Amino acid sequence: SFVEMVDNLRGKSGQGYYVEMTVGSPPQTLNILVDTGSSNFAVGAAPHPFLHRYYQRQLSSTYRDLRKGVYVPYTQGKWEGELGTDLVSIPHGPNVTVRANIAAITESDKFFINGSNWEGILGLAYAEIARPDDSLEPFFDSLVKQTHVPNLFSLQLCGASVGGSMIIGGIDHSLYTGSLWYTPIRREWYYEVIIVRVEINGQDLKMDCKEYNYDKSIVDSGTTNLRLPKKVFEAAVKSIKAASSTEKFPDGFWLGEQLVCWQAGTTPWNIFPVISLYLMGEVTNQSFRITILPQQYLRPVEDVATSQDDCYKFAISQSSTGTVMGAVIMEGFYVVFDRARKRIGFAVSACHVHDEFRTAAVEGPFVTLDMEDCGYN
Ligand SMILES: COCc1cc2cc(c1)C(=O)N[C@H]([C@H](O)CNCc1cccc(C(C)C)c1)C[C@H](C)CCOCCCCN2
Repeated sequence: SFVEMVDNLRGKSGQGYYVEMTVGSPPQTLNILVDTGSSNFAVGAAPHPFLHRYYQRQLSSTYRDLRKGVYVPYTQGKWEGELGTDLVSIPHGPNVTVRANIAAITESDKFFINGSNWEGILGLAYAEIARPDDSLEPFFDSLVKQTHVPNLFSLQLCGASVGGSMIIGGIDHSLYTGSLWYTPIRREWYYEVIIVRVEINGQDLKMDCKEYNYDKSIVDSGTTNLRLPKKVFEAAVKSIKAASSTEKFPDGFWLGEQLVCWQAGTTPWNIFPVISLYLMGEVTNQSFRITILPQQYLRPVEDVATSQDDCYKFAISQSSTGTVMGAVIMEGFYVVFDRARKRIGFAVSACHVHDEFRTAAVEGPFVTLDMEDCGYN
């Protein structure tokens, strides 16, 4: 019965992916962003210039007030609101109804985006990072507790506006080719993983693999970019600069600010390298790799000028809170969040990224010694 959930996600480039949900009795329809980087379910519940609609608690006969406040500060953006419970459904999802915690957003700063078409957020990670604390049961935990839906979900995010699939409760085999490769969920808070090797155009960055996971590595559908710790970011940019020195770019392009354009159809893809991230495997001394094409980390953006070229922003940026495997990493892979077995699976997506002479891939097995040393403590 998973076919009912194929293509249930929509989005705009750089603005996240969302699914349709209803809350309350009678049902109120809202678009909800899917975020594996947080654990709170929250919706606009008061007028805002960028909200087309919002949750109206006064109109739901099943609303219950929890008489407690809540606020969530993300990397970029924040909101505050009031906690309660209500009934929730997913029209293009499993045929069930759950009573869930809901944060009703009353005030916000740089959270809602002008004309994005979503009005709330579904944090899919674990209770340990929920606000105000880990006693607020996240939505997916409530879903599993109250229904027969199995404790796993999968995400197929398709690139550039954009679409995809969230399969709730299983794996849909028509959405990927080849084998799935699994990496352990290191700890149930974020979806935390361990990167054990990095290569650019086949050359090892040759750093202490602890640097790759300082101070953590997470899979985060709610962040656009690949975000790298300072030392790793500097090594990667230096290598991508050298591979592309045939041309030259403003230094603000490498900082993610300025865009770059070429005459339509003449983007020089061949001069940007491929990036391979090796992840810890399921058996002793075994890893596997995923390979990222430049069509993934050069995010296409609308040309604000009168010319009609192809324009892009550099979608790798610096972090001080660990590695973030964001949406441009997840695009073109089928990613399985297998919570029951504490693991995350990767395979080549049916909506994979195309190049002319190169292809995104998930390949294994590889042998990697001392993988346990790569985790940061
Ligand atoms: C260059 O990068 C800046 C950047 C770009 C982006 C997002 C975030 C940061 C972002 O901030 N996205 C957080 C994720 O939840 C963050 N996940 C990890 C995380 C980080 C800090 C705190 C927490 C807590 C709440 C658990 C969790 C979720 C967003 C608010 C959701 C709304 O934005 C979606 C469109 C913008 C996507 N582009």
